[PDB]
Amino acid sequence: SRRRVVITGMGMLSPLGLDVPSSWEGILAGRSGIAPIEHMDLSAYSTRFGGSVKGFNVEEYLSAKEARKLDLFIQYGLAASFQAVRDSGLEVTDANRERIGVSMGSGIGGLTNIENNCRSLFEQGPRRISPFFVPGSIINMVSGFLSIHLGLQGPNYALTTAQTTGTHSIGMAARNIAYGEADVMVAGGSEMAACGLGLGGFGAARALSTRNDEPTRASRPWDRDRDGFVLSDGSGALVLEELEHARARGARIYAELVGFGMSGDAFHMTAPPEDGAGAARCMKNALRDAGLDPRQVDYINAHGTSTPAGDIAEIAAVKSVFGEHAHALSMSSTKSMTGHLLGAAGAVEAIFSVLALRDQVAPPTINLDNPDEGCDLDLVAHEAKPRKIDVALSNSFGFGGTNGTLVFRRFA
Amino acid sequence: SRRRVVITGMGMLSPLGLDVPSSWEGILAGRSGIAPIEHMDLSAYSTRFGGSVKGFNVEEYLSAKEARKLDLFIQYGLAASFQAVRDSGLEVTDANRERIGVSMGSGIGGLTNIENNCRSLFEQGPRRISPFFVPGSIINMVSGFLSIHLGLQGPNYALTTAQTTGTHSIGMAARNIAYGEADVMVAGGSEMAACGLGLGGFGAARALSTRNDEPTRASRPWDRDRDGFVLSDGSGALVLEELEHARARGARIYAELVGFGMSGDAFHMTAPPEDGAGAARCMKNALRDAGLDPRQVDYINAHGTSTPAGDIAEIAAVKSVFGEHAHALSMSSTKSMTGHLLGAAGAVEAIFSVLALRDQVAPPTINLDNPDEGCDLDLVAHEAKPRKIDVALSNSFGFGGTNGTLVFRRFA
Ligand SMILES: C[C@H](N)C(=O)Nc1cc(C(F)(F)F)n[nH]1
Repeated sequence: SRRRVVITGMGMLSPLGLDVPSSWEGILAGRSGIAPIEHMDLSAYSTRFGGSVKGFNVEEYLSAKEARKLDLFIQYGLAASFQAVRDSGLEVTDANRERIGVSMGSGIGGLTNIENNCRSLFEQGPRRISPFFVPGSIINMVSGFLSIHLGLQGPNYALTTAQTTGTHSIGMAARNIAYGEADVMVAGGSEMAACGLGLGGFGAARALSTRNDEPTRASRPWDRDRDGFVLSDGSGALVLEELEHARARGARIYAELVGFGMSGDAFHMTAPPEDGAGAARCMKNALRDAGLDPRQVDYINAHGTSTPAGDIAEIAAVKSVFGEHAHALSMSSTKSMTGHLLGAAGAVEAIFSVLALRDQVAPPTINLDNPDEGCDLDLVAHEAKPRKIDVALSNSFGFGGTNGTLVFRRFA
Repeated sequence: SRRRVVITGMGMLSPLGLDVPSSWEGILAGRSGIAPIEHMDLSAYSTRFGGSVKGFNVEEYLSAKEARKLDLFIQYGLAASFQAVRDSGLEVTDANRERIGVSMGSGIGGLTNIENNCRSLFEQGPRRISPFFVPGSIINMVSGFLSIHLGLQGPNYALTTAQTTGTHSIGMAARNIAYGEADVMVAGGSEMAACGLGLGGFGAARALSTRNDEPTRASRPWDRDRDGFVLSDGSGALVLEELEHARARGARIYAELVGFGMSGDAFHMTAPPEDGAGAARCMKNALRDAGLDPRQVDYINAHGTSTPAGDIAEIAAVKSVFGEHAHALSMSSTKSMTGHLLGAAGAVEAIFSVLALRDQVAPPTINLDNPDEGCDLDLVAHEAKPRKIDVALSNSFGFGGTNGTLVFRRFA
């Protein structure tokens, strides 16, 4: 048998806000966090906008000196992680520190730092590279710095599954607890890829929306005029906790994590199969893992990236899995508002799925002005929809055909 | 309930050879794979040598058309993966492809490609960034491309835990199989960090040996004249398989994976604690996972990086875990010959540990002329030691205080 896993703490930086409740208030108001990117010359670039974190103050978390050692994606991951641990109320002690671990990941990691050190190297040679270049840029340093700061001695690792990272991180941390390898895990992801290399790299693949004139309308999942994803920054962290451990200390429980699915498309490096066969297998695996019938699902937080092929693949996958129930559930893309946080997408979207359960409301897909051919599901166009939600899924489908699905259920 | 996991296939690129047998022949012969680096001009750098893969032919494995899109760390990881799958004898079918996954990780990933594209961006503009920059550089694309080429539809992910990556990848892939999430996993790691930013960044930390005038003697684990690690390139991959699945198809079984441990030091971003407390916690976790008496351990493939603090921490940890038995087991660092393959170190060293079991021989720690204060175990100085090996342990320790231990034993 397996132990039950609940969510007792959440933390976030997003284009909508510097914490969970501010972000969530924006989500339910249909607000966009997308704007032209500042303090960066994007003249030569085909995309000049994205989802930036606005007004982040790292000195609320770290000394200026410890912050100078760390790439922005690590700063953002630590901010979300500290928020989540605070929100959980957990007290770390010599009696439990070997049972508390971390799995905070990233899709792309320390591009900003790599960029800034390339500048030093090309202009002046290697002797100007920062001594902290390597430890301050590598993806496992959110887990690393968090464990050092809070004295966590439990499983310490980091996933990097591109746009699926935050979903896999949470799911695998839930397995650690379910199978008795930990009692508490801090899990999620962070990303800051708004650099020449990120906007330039995705731009060279022509993967991004180029709707420079109306950035807030760029991210329009399932709309017939969508023209690719919107690049966004931030972080999400959850405190996962074994149920008896949470009840023993009187934790506030937001929701239960009942299912995790993984699959590989084995199809293409960047594009999903048109029928979303891999996304369907992954959702079916997550529902089997939860012991739930597709008919019990009420709300899906889609991957919903605003790419032509990805959005239509998800509709096909949901129709395949859910059959006569596919129209009864609500499915929305919060990427319509936040843009695509890449490795942090699944982390912030797990939090939005948990809050959909808490508040009994489906967040909107904004900009869904003209649903495309066959996009005839309840996609919660334009405005939040209060409804019964007992079971919420969150899907991530990333480069390499790597899929993840989380299943959350109301706890009582 | 938890299933047993065996090793049925192995694959490798190392500084000693373009496959497993050639690498292992070098290991048992005490041969060094370390030499001045030829692929770039390092005259401005404090370290100008390392463990390169010599004469790698990507067209043994991939079309030159596909190879051109991929960073060397991806090409190396695919080469080792393909070798391991071929060595396993496994045939991928519609009946089993959903039950076969992949977890190939990296510590740093596509730093050469990112550097080269940063040079394009800075010198020429964003329009000269490769369209393949993201899928050809990000760490999950070994798992991704391997799944696409072989049709693996099982769990598809990647770890990035710095110098612990290969050990974590193999251990977690074993748990996937143990817990029923997959019947087969291809797991390991790959690394090619020998670019300006890699050698420059580890050089800026003063972490690397600077023995430029005698590179084969630079890597000298536990030697009083050691002065840091040697940077090395390559890949290890193993096919892990559920025992009854292997038995049912008449697989050749090299060894059984009986134990996996993780722990966090929670001490320092880069420095190991002198007392090796986290490494000891990790080994004890792994031995308890394997249901072993510590006296059963015959051979330890150490992390053995040739750093002052790391090498002595490992002696302290082994003495703390094994007590008087610390004097009966054999422990060696194959990094004395291969150098430090970073995220691939744990993968090649797991293969060396399995071959120690197959051949009943402890590989040497070459260059151990003058063991340092307290370094008074059997460290297999200079020459391979034939001996009884029923149980072999492979340790890895990384930045962020992240520790992993694998326990292998003979299978009859
Ligand atoms: C004393 C040390 N500077 C520290 O920050 N402790 C700390 C932070 C947190 C939380 F909840 F934010 F994660 N708990 N405990």
